[PDB]
Amino acid sequence: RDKLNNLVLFDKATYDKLCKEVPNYKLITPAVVSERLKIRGSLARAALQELLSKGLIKLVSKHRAQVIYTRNTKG
Amino acid sequence: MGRVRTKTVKKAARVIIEKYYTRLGNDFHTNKRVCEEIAIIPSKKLRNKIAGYVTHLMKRIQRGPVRG
Amino acid sequence: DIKLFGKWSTDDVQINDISLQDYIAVKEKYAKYLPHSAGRYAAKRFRKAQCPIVERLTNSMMMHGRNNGKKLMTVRIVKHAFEIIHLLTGENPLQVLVNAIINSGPREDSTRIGRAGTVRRQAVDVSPLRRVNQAIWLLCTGAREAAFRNIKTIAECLADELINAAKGSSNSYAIKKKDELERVAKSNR
Amino acid sequence: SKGPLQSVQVFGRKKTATAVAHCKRGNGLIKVNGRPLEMIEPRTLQYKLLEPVLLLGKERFAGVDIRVRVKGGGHVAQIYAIRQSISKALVAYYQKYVDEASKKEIKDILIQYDRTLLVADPRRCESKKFGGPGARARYQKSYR
Amino acid sequence: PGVTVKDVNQQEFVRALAAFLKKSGKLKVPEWVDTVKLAKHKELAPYDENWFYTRAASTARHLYLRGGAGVGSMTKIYGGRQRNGVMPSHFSRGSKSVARRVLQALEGLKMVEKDQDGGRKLTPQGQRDLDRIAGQVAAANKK
Amino acid sequence: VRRACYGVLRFIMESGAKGCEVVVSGKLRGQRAKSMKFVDGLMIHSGDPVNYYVDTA
Amino acid sequence: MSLVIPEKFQHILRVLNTNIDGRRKIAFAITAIKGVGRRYAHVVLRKADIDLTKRAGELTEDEVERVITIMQNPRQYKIPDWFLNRQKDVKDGKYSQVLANGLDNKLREDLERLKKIRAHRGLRHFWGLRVRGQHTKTTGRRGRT
Amino acid sequence: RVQPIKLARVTKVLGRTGSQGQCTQVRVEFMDDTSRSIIRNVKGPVREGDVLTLLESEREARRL
RNA sequence: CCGAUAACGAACGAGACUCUGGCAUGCUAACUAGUUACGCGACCCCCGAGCGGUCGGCGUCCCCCAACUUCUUAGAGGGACAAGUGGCGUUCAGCCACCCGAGAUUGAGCAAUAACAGGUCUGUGAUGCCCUUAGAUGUCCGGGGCUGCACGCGCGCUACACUGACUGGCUCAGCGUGUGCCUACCCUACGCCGGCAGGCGCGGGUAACCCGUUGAACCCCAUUCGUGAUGGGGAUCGGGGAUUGCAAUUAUUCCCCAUGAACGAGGAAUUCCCAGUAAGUGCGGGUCAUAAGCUUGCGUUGAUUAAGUCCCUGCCCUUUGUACACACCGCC
Ligand SMILES: [Mg+2]
Ligand SMILES: [Mg+2]
Repeated sequence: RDKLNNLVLFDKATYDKLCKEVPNYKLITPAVVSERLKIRGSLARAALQELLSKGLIKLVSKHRAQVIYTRNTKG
Repeated sequence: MGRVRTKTVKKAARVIIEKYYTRLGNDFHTNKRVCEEIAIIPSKKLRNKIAGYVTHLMKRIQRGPVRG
Repeated sequence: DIKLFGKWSTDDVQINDISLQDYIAVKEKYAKYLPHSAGRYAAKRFRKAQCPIVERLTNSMMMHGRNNGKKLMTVRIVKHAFEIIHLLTGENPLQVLVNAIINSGPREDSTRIGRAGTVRRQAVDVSPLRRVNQAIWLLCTGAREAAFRNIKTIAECLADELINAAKGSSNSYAIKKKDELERVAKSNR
Repeated sequence: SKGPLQSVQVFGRKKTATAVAHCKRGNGLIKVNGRPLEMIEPRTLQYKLLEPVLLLGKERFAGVDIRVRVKGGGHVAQIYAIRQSISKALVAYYQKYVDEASKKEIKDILIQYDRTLLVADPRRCESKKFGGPGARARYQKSYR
Repeated sequence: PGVTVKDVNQQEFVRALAAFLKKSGKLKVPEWVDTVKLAKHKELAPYDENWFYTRAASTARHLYLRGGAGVGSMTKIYGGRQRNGVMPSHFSRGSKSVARRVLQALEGLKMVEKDQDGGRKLTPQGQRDLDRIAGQVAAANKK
Repeated sequence: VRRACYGVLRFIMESGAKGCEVVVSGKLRGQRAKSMKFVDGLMIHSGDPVNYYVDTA
Repeated sequence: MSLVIPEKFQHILRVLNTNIDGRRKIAFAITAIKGVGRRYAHVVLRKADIDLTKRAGELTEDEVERVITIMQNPRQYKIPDWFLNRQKDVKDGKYSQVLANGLDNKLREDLERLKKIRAHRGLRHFWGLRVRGQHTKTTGRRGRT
Repeated sequence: RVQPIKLARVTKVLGRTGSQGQCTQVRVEFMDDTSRSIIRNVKGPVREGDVLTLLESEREARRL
């Protein structure tokens, strides 16, 4: 329990992970993806709205403090 | 709790019951007006305390021999 | 019919055991559109029971100086959490909460004043009112403990706390303290 | 056809926030401070505003126009005064413009769901005493 | 289908009017807009480069609600909160000259004039646009 | 002091009053100060009505 | 798009006599320079016309040196006369703004100037005591025990 | 070899105990048998009618 | 308080009382408060409504040329008294639950005999005694001091962060003050200069007339921050500018730009508190030429546990023991 040393900028080794199964679970949030990919969290928010623009991620809340995403409609 | 009456209010209640029995009944609202003209009660919060006990003793006086 | 936060009606929720039935207020009469009411519930002993449990969690969720009158921040945190738990599990958020309350309340405790055994001496079981109150307090504290110095937020912390509590996995703070309180109470029988 | 003298102004007050509701005959319209009800700042507590209309339905509000002005209190005290004003003006309108049996079957649902709709909250405040910082808090004392 | 500014969201209304002043380049802007703060109490400069186009948009909405505003009325409306570090926080007013130059700039667009008494108010010319913009944002928000 | 206070307290009751109380304190007799209270009749102290029921000097 | 890290991304830079972190935002990364504060940094980036949203590490070399000389010379680049540090210089009267270790040795020069003239502020400085007239009854004990 | 958790419904509130009042003592009757009744010490607010959990059969019964 | 009762008849304190808050669409009212209606307008709707909608824009005591008090204000009054039902009880005093009720315990103020070697002679042209009284302990002026620091304690403010900081937008209070006999010193709208503190010209207010519809903070709504002693925190210190005064150094205060110290929730202990309570959060008044981290009040948001106990700390009544009576901090 010393530091997080999260990556402020995407590397390709995790960018492909972003593009494969990051939009695959219901509780995709900036915080959850931040600790899952070891990314900063500001980068998590900025890139999450990029997948929002690509339209493969559905939003419900859009709150200044608690924004909630989810995967597409499956089934 | 904490609503026990005083010797002041009770004594006046005994006084007026056995002096003005025919002019009193079992209504708090009627009797509080009855006490206005025979008794000079300096407090609005005291005149309804006397009459509240007066109806109390009148409920009992229709059943038992009160000391008054 | 009531559609708390526009959805999640209280007609399809239940309590699995009759001990908590009288004091859980997800009833249709005790159903509210919004968990906020300055209804003077705490004017008398046992008069807080009919207050809706969602509102009870709302009141309980503000602590630690920075959060003492702030109810608007609390309601927005709880509402966002409810949508989160409904998303992550697929059932009624109130049904998940009620399962958590049942599973988190400790069935026993212990208290003595003299030379105690380990912490207390005599084991004394609790009332259903203490079952509810300890449950809500445990859940709220578990959320605050998790998000103190990290990137997770409170609506997430309350979400995972209810998820782990409503099932039982020895990872929720609430059931972790329930294990300790019951183990020590058995040791102090 | 265009009848005058059909107006009841019934108030609602909560935590120093006095609210005046103007009830009138006409189209179903709700407006407070010259603004629509849905266009209001506390979206967190918007359902408090929508509470009475959700209980009674817009069918009863069709012949009713509501114009509320509030000039006191705080934010949510203003809201609680507003919703009290809306219900209290409506039941009084049905009390003196139709038979009060209709007033009863509209009062029963409101009073069983929330007493604050038609009963004001008597609690206001308490004076701060010179032994502490608050009305009942006392300043921390020391012995050594 | 009548539209009033009080019938729409004010936060989105000022967002729309900020861009409306942005595209119509008839608004005078001083050279120190990039440098100074908006208030004596505010620690940091605003993030938006078009903060002048938002302040001017907002005060037009304020003058819709109630006229007669002056420099003192503006700086009290825009007053914030000075945390003062270790000292307890105190309510502090905004910048006098920032609001003064904004209101002076609204004559360059001809929508604010001084009243017969103190303070100033919207012209009917400006009131025309303040409702027209309300109509367009109301339809866009609705649909 | 006591002889004078007796004449005063008697005279007050002579003129007509419900009660009276006099307190004289200071360096009476020796060095140690003492207080003498001659009180008679009725004398209330508590509540609002004491404001207009007493003459205090 | 929040694209991947550029090839010429320096995770640490080297400006004047300090190093800054390129991982944090450029607006608050140049505040790591001794003498450059928050408000001074956010105005020289407005003057330099750089994109604020980027991080510090992806600044091009010409962007970096252009910003550096902007902050080095404030007078000829519209930086206000009331925005500097050594305004109305004690030594040579000029309105300068120093943002390096030269600030430290200039501060030392002023400090030893007060002690050389044995002013009250200088003598208190030489004794390690307070100068702003604040009480020494109950505070400042951490620097002593 | 073990006993499962039962529930019992209170019949009366007898009196406080614990030398601080932090516990109550109430007579209860079993929900598995109406003719079976004991008295137990339970913490927190308890009234008539309510039903409480019971992790053990017989613990303590003293007359105050 | 009922009851018994060698006591009867009393008295003070408690109660009672006054003030404050909670309902009075009942009465009186109001250009130093407004509200409805009507008419000018200003703008939007216009395909077309047209009593369409909004305006703190103007009006109808600009005296015959609309009404009313519902909201505001303040007077007269009313209203709650354990009143009603049930249960407990000597069925007395009274106790509990419930209906109807704004209210079924609103907070204070006042407050007994007696006593303390408790505090004030630095509140007084309250005061005894003692001291001093011209080289003065009188009294005036100049300067310094009351702030001074290896340390210990108490009352507090700011924090330790994301239930947050910053940036912008939205947007709701009530207490209460305001120009002076001495005594000079008010609160401030509006406009202009400056980035800011500030500066200048102009008004209003001796006040429900003006500041002021007190556009407060918290909070809400979006952006950035991203778990780092980081944009949390702003201690210490430098440079510059103004305001009050005769005087700002030992920085009066305020403003800007500079470094960014500990602090990652605090050991032994302990304070306050049961509902509009705590806490958050600002705003008034006192002090003031200049000013608040203090204090006195007001307002906003607003909970958790408890409707018990004598465990600790104490308190009251009765019995009891005493070698105590300066009263167990005793005596021995
Ligand atoms: Mg009294
Ligand atoms: Mg920075």
